[PDB]
Amino acid sequence: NLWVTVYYGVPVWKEAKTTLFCASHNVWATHACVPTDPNPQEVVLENVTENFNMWKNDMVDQMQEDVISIWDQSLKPCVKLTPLCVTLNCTNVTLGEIKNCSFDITTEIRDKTRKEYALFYRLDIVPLSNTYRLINCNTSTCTQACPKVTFDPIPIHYCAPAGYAILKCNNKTFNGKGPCNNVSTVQCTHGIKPVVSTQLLLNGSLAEEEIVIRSKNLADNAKIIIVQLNKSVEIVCTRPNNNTRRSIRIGPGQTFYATDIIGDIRQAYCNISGRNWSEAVNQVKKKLKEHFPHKNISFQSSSGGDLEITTHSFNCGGEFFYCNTSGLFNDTISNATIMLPCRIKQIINMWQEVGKCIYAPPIKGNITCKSDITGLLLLRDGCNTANNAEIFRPGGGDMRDNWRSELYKYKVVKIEPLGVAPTRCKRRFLGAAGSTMGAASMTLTVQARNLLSGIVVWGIKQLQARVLAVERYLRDQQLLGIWGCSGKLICCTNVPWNSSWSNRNLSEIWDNMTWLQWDKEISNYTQIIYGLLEESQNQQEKNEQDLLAL
Amino acid sequence: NLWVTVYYGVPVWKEAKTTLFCASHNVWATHACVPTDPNPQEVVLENVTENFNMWKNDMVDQMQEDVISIWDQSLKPCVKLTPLCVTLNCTNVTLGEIKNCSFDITTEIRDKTRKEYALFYRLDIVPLSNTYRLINCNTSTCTQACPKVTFDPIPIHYCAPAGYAILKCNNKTFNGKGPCNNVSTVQCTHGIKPVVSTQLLLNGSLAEEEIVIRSKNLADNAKIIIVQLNKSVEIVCTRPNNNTRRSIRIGPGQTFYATDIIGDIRQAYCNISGRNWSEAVNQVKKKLKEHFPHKNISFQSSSGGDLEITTHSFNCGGEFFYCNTSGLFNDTISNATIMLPCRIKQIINMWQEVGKCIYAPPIKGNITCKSDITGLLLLRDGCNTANNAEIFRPGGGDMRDNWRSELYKYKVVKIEPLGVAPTRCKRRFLGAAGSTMGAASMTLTVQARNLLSGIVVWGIKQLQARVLAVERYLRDQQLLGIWGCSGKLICCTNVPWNSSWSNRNLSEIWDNMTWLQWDKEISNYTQIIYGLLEESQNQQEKNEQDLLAL
Amino acid sequence: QVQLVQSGAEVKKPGASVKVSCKASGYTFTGYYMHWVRQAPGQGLEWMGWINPNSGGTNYCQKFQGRVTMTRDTSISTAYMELSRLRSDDTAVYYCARGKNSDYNWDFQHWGQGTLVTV
Amino acid sequence: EIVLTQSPATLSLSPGERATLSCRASQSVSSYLAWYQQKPGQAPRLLIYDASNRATGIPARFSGSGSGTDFTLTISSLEPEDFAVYYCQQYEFFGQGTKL
Ligand SMILES: *[C@@H]1O[C@H](CO)[C@@H](O[C@@H]2O[C@H](CO)[C@@H](O[C@@H]3O[C@H](CO[C@H]4O[C@H](CO)[C@@H](O)[C@H](O[C@H]5O[C@H](CO)[C@@H](O)[C@H](O)[C@@H]5O)[C@@H]4O)[C@@H](O)[C@H](O[C@H]4O[C@H](CO)[C@@H](O)[C@H](O)[C@@H]4O[C@H]4O[C@H](CO)[C@@H](O)[C@H](O)[C@@H]4O)[C@@H]3O)[C@H](O)[C@H]2NC(C)=O)[C@H](O)[C@H]1NC(C)=O
Ligand SMILES: *[C@@H]1O[C@H](CO)[C@@H](O[C@@H]2O[C@H](CO)[C@@H](O[C@@H]3O[C@H](CO[C@H]4O[C@H](CO)[C@@H](O)[C@H](O[C@H]5O[C@H](CO)[C@@H](O)[C@H](O)[C@@H]5O)[C@@H]4O)[C@@H](O)[C@H](O[C@H]4O[C@H](CO)[C@@H](O)[C@H](O)[C@@H]4O[C@H]4O[C@H](CO)[C@@H](O)[C@H](O)[C@@H]4O)[C@@H]3O)[C@H](O)[C@H]2NC(C)=O)[C@H](O)[C@H]1NC(C)=O
Ligand SMILES: *[C@@H]1O[C@H](CO)[C@@H](O[C@@H]2O[C@H](CO)[C@@H](O[C@@H]3O[C@H](CO[C@H]4O[C@H](CO)[C@@H](O)[C@H](O[C@H]5O[C@H](CO)[C@@H](O)[C@H](O)[C@@H]5O)[C@@H]4O)[C@@H](O)[C@H](O[C@H]4O[C@H](CO)[C@@H](O)[C@H](O)[C@@H]4O)[C@@H]3O)[C@H](O)[C@H]2NC(C)=O)[C@H](O)[C@H]1NC(C)=O
Ligand SMILES: *[C@@H]1O[C@H](CO)[C@@H](O[C@@H]2O[C@H](CO)[C@@H](O[C@@H]3O[C@H](CO[C@H]4O[C@H](CO)[C@@H](O)[C@H](O[C@H]5O[C@H](CO)[C@@H](O)[C@H](O)[C@@H]5O)[C@@H]4O)[C@@H](O)[C@H](O[C@H]4O[C@H](CO)[C@@H](O)[C@H](O)[C@@H]4O)[C@@H]3O)[C@H](O)[C@H]2NC(C)=O)[C@H](O)[C@H]1NC(C)=O
Ligand SMILES: *[C@@H]1O[C@H](CO)[C@@H](O[C@@H]2O[C@H](CO)[C@@H](O[C@@H]3O[C@H](CO)[C@@H](O)[C@H](O)[C@@H]3O)[C@H](O)[C@H]2NC(C)=O)[C@H](O)[C@H]1NC(C)=O
Ligand SMILES: *[C@@H]1O[C@H](CO)[C@@H](O[C@@H]2O[C@H](CO)[C@@H](O[C@@H]3O[C@H](CO)[C@@H](O)[C@H](O)[C@@H]3O)[C@H](O)[C@H]2NC(C)=O)[C@H](O)[C@H]1NC(C)=O
Ligand SMILES: *[C@@H]1O[C@H](CO)[C@@H](O[C@@H]2O[C@H](CO)[C@@H](O)[C@H](O)[C@H]2NC(C)=O)[C@H](O)[C@H]1NC(C)=O
Ligand SMILES: *[C@@H]1O[C@H](CO)[C@@H](O[C@@H]2O[C@H](CO)[C@@H](O)[C@H](O)[C@H]2NC(C)=O)[C@H](O)[C@H]1NC(C)=O
Ligand SMILES: *[C@@H]1O[C@H](CO)[C@@H](O[C@@H]2O[C@H](CO)[C@@H](O)[C@H](O)[C@H]2NC(C)=O)[C@H](O)[C@H]1NC(C)=O
Ligand SMILES: *[C@@H]1O[C@H](CO)[C@@H](O[C@@H]2O[C@H](CO)[C@@H](O)[C@H](O)[C@H]2NC(C)=O)[C@H](O)[C@H]1NC(C)=O
Ligand SMILES: *[C@@H]1O[C@H](CO)[C@@H](O[C@@H]2O[C@H](CO)[C@@H](O)[C@H](O)[C@H]2NC(C)=O)[C@H](O)[C@H]1NC(C)=O
Ligand SMILES: *[C@@H]1O[C@H](CO)[C@@H](O)[C@H](O)[C@H]1NC(C)=O
Ligand SMILES: *[C@@H]1O[C@H](CO)[C@@H](O)[C@H](O)[C@H]1NC(C)=O
Ligand SMILES: *[C@@H]1O[C@H](CO)[C@@H](O)[C@H](O)[C@H]1NC(C)=O
Ligand SMILES: *[C@@H]1O[C@H](CO)[C@@H](O)[C@H](O)[C@H]1NC(C)=O
Ligand SMILES: *[C@@H]1O[C@H](CO)[C@@H](O)[C@H](O)[C@H]1NC(C)=O
Ligand SMILES: *[C@@H]1O[C@H](CO)[C@@H](O)[C@H](O)[C@H]1NC(C)=O
Ligand SMILES: *[C@@H]1O[C@H](CO)[C@@H](O)[C@H](O)[C@H]1NC(C)=O
Ligand SMILES: *[C@@H]1O[C@H](CO)[C@@H](O)[C@H](O)[C@H]1NC(C)=O
Repeated sequence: NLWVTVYYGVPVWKEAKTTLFCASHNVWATHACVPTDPNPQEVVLENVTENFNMWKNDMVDQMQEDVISIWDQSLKPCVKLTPLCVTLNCTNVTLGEIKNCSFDITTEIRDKTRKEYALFYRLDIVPLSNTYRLINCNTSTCTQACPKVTFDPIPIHYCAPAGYAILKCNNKTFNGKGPCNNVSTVQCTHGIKPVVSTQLLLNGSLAEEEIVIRSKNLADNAKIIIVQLNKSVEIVCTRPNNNTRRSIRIGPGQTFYATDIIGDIRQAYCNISGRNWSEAVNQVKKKLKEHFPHKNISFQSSSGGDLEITTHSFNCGGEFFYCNTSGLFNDTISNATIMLPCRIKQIINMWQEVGKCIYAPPIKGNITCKSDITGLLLLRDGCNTANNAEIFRPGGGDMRDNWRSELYKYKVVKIEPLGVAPTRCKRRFLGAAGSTMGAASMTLTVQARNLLSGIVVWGIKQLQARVLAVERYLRDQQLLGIWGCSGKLICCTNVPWNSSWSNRNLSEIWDNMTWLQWDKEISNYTQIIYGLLEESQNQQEKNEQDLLAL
Repeated sequence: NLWVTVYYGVPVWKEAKTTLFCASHNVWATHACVPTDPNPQEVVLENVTENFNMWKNDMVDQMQEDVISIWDQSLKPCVKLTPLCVTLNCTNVTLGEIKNCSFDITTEIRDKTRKEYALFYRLDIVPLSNTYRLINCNTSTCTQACPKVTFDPIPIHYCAPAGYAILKCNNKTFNGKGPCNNVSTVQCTHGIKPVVSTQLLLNGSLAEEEIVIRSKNLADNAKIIIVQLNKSVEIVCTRPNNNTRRSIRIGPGQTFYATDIIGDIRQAYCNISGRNWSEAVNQVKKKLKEHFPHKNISFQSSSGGDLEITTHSFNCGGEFFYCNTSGLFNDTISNATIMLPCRIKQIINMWQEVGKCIYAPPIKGNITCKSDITGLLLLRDGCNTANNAEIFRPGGGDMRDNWRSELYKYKVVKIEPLGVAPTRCKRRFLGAAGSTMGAASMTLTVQARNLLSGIVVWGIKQLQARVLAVERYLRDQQLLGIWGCSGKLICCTNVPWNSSWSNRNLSEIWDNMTWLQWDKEISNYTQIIYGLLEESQNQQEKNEQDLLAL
Repeated sequence: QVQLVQSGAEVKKPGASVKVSCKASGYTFTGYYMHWVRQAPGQGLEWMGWINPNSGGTNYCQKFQGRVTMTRDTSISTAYMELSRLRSDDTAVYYCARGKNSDYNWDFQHWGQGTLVTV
Repeated sequence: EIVLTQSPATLSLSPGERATLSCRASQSVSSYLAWYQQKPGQAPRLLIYDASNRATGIPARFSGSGSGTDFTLTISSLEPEDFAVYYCQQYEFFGQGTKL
């Protein structure tokens, strides 16, 4: 008859919530990250169909926390602009977006003060009949970004700790929700750029097959629709001004950087080819129509909200600014290049954190950024018109949706190497997932050997991960030891197989079924078997002592 | 003859000094604590008599540090009342305990100031002929408790890390010092409330059998006597006033909360039934008499000291206040409910930490607290009177004695699973503690399996604990491996038993003695045996190589 | 090293009150209890009481209850004792003392010079 | 209460000799005793504590022992410098002491 046999290193897994670590004086690519692995091993799991859900992927929330945590830490040692909150006597420089302001500054010696001046943008100034104050003075103290930092969105690779694995959905037309017949396993993600933006997603990944439109629920007009493009659209933005910096000493080793202007003033703007955009829009509308088969499609401007939403926000590698994209989110489009006007802020409120504020220093000389539009965020108007037309608008604001637009292909699971199966006996990477239980047993070492030390503000995470990996490893080894199966990969025991545990044919089990399928059926009695196994060894130990005593 | 045999998983332990972890935006029940275990396993260790000493229990000191560490961290991000230290021009509101004070406040703009007013209690004000200052301005800067915190004494459960165990003394009449014939083992303590109080201990645990009076040494009049009651006494305290709060902006995102009054003013007080108290007092005096068999007993008021000692201090879930309990610590008691007057402080000095200070915000509306007196702290007057009467007074101040009054039933020990015994052979939870060496060997797995991962400002402690558990585990496993006893629970060796190690009968050893008793006798040669065992394996290894070479 | 420095001798009239200071140095003032004991002029020593600087808590010998009081000022590491309703029999040298260990604090290892008070 | 009695009240001794001083109590106090040396015009000085341990700066020749209710101080190789008053103490309770 059949007996219990223990297998260690079987290719099965379950959804898990763990912590991933960062693989590369940048603001994001900090010194605490590890070197990347230049050769990812995309092992194809043929005959394995995993189900993914980008809308419940904890990786996104983890990413969000990571980005913020780093940001805050990076600006920790930077100058706090406390003494800046003084009476501002301002005049003019019709592009009157810049005001020349004078104020009283406290010198190195507390007993002494003097006059000083700086150029500020109207957007950063609040009327207090020509006296003003800095906008932040009634909310919090803005921290001046340290003069020697880099805000370039250097791509970050996420890697799993030993015992865990990252699955990829390689189905180029996957909607981000459902089965992925085309699935592979990797140790790390690719390099994803921490691009902070709204409306139009820049410097992201392009679709590999076609334009894909995905959402949590198209029937829910309170949710955002994410569209990923296959063909990129070039957009170039520039700030054609002599923003000469000035160094103002506001304390004992604390320098404030003020803006100055040498020449004249021209508004910043973006340049996007009309013909290009038009084509892209037409293509997107077509795909939308497929979901909304008997209606017209119209693109309009933002319904309203904070500047950060109504306009296109992005970091041009320098000073942050916002552009008016009403010329793009439209139905009437010209072939000629479209110029979009923009405005610049010195005082920036990151994300949606109240009380958080940073001040950006001026960059001497002009700036020009060449970037690609890779996708965008749209929302649909509620209700329905007799005109049988649906209206879509730009939106965003929650950076999690930006991260979600890149990490949607990844899923994190934990490997459960210990399995039990019925056999006819009595005692005395992960590619095998697609193989049958029998054949899969020939790769137990290949898998098991990589469940311990595969790894060889981020510091604490790496340390925690290391400990966890050890705990799990030892736990399993302890069990194998107790059951008298130490050092074995396939261990036949002295416990008989139950009839209530399975009614499957032995041949089907080993020749047809895979370990994943088996687990889902036999797991019902996991603890039952373990208990019996422990009792068996106890019996054996006393029997050995009995014999030894002779 | 007899030979050395190694046993792994034997039920023995020794006193140890380790770190316990917390099991549950509360000030104490922080996010860093783990979920509790709803089903403690009080395993009774029959025939085991452990000795406890509440006066040397490190758990108490650990608790003290925990409470403070959390407190400090919790108030870290809260507003520092620096700018408050200005000239105070005060007038009257005979209950003249509240003064209306005006002062100069610096506005959001550093260049601008204005007039402002607030109500303060006399106790928080120091004369500087009607000009005052805040009491703390010459000591430290008080931190205003964040407006969104909770000071409710949510009970905390202490749990041991793997390899350690917590013993309980279940003897209802245990004095807190000596043998506990009634002893059990648990994984975690019960939920103990972090109640900060003096004199009368509120919301604590009640005696299960009778009123118990315990002390380190009754002959030492410099020590505190702790009495635990079986029958609780209800006490209700209230602050019947319209303490309407006002929000004053004292900086860039910094709001100070001032007190205001809408109606009239009435002193706070506590209500305690006279008859109830009288009965409790009589009972306590009786028990004291047992220790002091030929003398009278008198209860008097505090001899003097800081307000925190002379009066009854406690947190009413809101604003801290102190009550005059001279009406309770007396020999003349009325049946009628006794009203005890109290005074309220806004500025509180926590514990006895100099330089530490917090400011409590006003609570809009009145407050009433219903609580039970569960025990109290008394001290005895030194010397002796010809009147043959002893006088006891209220006291306290060192919170450690409050914690000590709850944790006195617990003891922390470490398990030493490795044991050695003489047998007639040659090679080639914790309930067993009450069992003989022979029988106890049948539960080695039950114990051993829980000495690795039984666990599955607090963060670092949990991480440290995890590592320690691993270190100990591996150490022992390494030894078993070296001695050629890997994977075994009972391993017969090739080393003969010495005559100098023991003169006990083999039968007595296995049939009568327990592992605890054995350890205390055989430990004398622990290292001696280990050395020999290592040499044995070395001999075996070279012998195997010799044979293999053939 | 450590030391206790007491005020100089004092003479009061019967019925009056006397205040005696004791400055401590060389150690944490709040580390230990301060004890007061008086040496009778040709007889054994009589313990008065002690104070705990951490909270100002006190314990007086019963026979002096209502006559003697004690306090402290941590800012200057100085203890104070006061005796009211002075009598001729109160003539003695009042000593300022500290114990060796925080556990058993009756081991008066450290003493001041003593302050002679009479009527 | 505790009442401590010592004897002999006075001892006329010579240099080089050895002598001991008794101390009794009506109640058992285990070993929580102390002995103090007292010289004219001088502050009290701790000599022995725990009825076994020498105080700092105290020569080995100064010792003592006892248990429960019967204790004794022992001083060997007596010197002229030992001609002082010695007190027995338990908690706040002081004895009468003896003079050498
Ligand atoms: C989507 O992705 C695209 C790219 O894929 C992003 O566009 C990129 O954005 C970055 C960041 O702004 C651009 O790099 C920056 O370019 C500045 C212009 O350089 C030119 O003029 C200077 C003037 O003398 C020349 O020297 C330069 O020539 C040198 O660099 C080129 C680069 O390939 C070489 O080929 C040449 O051989 C030369 O080596 C160019 O002609 C440039 O000034 C700036 O450099 C500063 O910042 C970098 C940050 O990494 C520092 O390493 C560097 O040392 C400089 O910083 C120092 O000097 C400043 C001066 O005051 C100090 O303030 C600093 O503290 C520090 O001392 C940087 O190189 C990049 O060119 C651009 N690429 C394209 C194609 O647009 C998009 O922005 C991105 N989208 C979004 C939204 O981010
Ligand atoms: C020994 O133990 C005993 C208990 O075993 C302790 O006594 C307890 O102490 C706590 C803390 O003070 C008491 O809870 C507090 O009670 C306040 C009074 O509530 C009543 O009036 C309000 C007015 O509208 C009603 O709404 C309430 O009804 C609701 O609550 C009762 C409770 O059972 C329910 O049964 C009802 O169905 C209602 O749900 C009552 O009639 C109460 O206001 C206060 O609530 C604030 O604080 C809690 C803290 O955990 C917050 O969760 C809560 O949201 C409130 O805080 C918000 O609002 C305030 C208002 O300004 C803001 O400032 C805050 O920032 C926040 O926004 C709380 O519930 C408890 O009742 C009391 N029990 C007894 C029997 O006395 C002893 O104190 C303890 N001894 C010592 C020394 O601690
Ligand atoms: C900290 O400091 C910040 C400073 O910005 C405070 O935020 C400001 O709070 C005040 C308080 O109400 C806000 O005033 C209200 O503003 C709304 C809208 O006006 C703004 O947004 C419009 C967008 O559609 C924009 O067009 C406006 O610009 C025009 O008007 C200004 C005004 O002079 C003019 O200068 C411009 O050139 C433009 O002409 C402007 O940006 C306004 O509708 C409110 O008035 C309504 O409500 C009042 C209340 O009863 C009523 O009496 C009025 O008749 C009317 O119904 C009101 O003016 C101010 O807008 C906030 N700032 C911003 C940028 O929004 C913040 O509150 C401070 N913190 C704290 C804790 O105080
Ligand atoms: C930081 O700021 C704090 C402010 O509190 C400082 O602490 C204060 O230090 C001074 C310095 O000595 C203390 O003054 C002494 O106070 C004692 C006792 O008085 C207090 O306690 C009494 C309790 O029994 C209480 O009754 C008193 O209240 C009465 O008297 C006040 C005084 O006007 C009156 O307003 C009340 O209505 C009551 O009538 C009071 O609370 C006092 O005895 C001292 O005087 C003696 O010593 C001097 C010194 O030679 C001598 O000249 C006198 O004749 C007398 O012998 C003295 O007044 C003050 O009490 C401390 N505050 C508190 C609350 O105790 C702290 O020191 C500052 N830090 C630093 C580093 O400076
Ligand atoms: C990006 O994805 C979009 C998805 O819609 C692609 O749109 C494709 O556009 C072509 C032409 O407008 C559509 O018609 C095709 O024309 C060729 C002409 O020879 C014909 O052979 C095809 O059978 C088809 O008729 C095509 O249907 C349309 N795609 C879909 C799914 O409808 C767009 O071309 C993609 N761009 C890139 C660069 O991949
Ligand atoms: C809490 O503990 C105290 C401990 O003293 C208990 O006191 C007990 O009080 C009763 C009555 O005052 C004492 O006398 C008993 O009376 C009953 C009456 O039927 C009698 O049967 C008993 O034999 C006894 O005489 C009792 O001796 C006393 N306890 C002791 C140890 O002396 C108090 O009752 C306890 N309260 C509760 C609620 O448990
Ligand atoms: C990628 O996933 C999509 C679905 O997310 C698959 O689309 C299926 O296409 C077939 C073609 O006829 C349809 O019958 C199915 O109903 C589609 N699925 C859904 C959910 O609509 C697509 O085939 C997948 N591509 C690959 C290569 O696996
Ligand atoms: C958005 O589209 C509308 C039309 O769909 C644009 O309105 C046209 O603007 C041009 C010049 O700006 C006029 O000559 C046309 O007559 C307008 N159309 C109508 C029907 O009046 C509108 O300008 C577009 N918005 C942007 C920013 O380009
Ligand atoms: C995925 O399923 C296919 C279809 O059954 C497997 O291909 C068979 O593999 C067995 C293995 O010896 C061959 O005997 C069959 O002839 C194969 N059939 C075909 C149509 O090729 C494939 O091996 C499965 N994948 C894995 C990893 O086992
Ligand atoms: C403490 O107890 C004493 C008596 O033991 C109380 O003194 C009595 O107080 C009442 C009224 O307050 C007087 O009528 C009695 O005559 C007093 N007794 C004596 C002997 O004079 C004292 O009041 C009690 N303290 C408190 C706060 O109640
Ligand atoms: C605690 O001691 C009692 C008394 O010896 C033990 O009870 C004995 O257990 C043996 C075990 O087989 C029995 O044969 C005896 O008859 C029992 N005696 C009595 C009076 O019951 C008890 O087992 C001990 N506890 C443990 C855990 O062994
Ligand atoms: C969609 O737009 C086309 C454009 O000509 C129009 O003919 C068609 O009727 C519209 N659909 C609906 C439902 O109106
Ligand atoms: C570009 O010009 C062609 C000319 O026929 C026209 O059909 C097309 O719609 C124009 N596109 C835009 C975006 O103006
Ligand atoms: C195991 O075998 C026994 C044999 O009678 C049977 O009763 C039981 O239901 C089987 N299954 C389990 C889970 O025990
Ligand atoms: C046993 O299998 C059934 C199958 O649906 C499942 O619902 C049930 O929860 C399983 N029981 C256990 C203990 O796994
Ligand atoms: C104790 O108090 C009672 C009360 O009447 C009294 O009779 C008894 O004598 C007192 N005990 C002593 C020793 O005085
Ligand atoms: C309560 O009244 C009774 C009446 O006989 C009296 O004996 C008792 O002592 C009184 N108790 C108090 C506390 O007043
Ligand atoms: C062990 O046996 C030897 C044998 O002669 C003996 O000398 C020795 O004292 C015994 N004990 C120890 C601790 O070695
Ligand atoms: C040997 O046993 C005696 C028994 O009292 C003990 O004092 C001594 O310290 C022990 N030696 C060792 C090395 O354990």
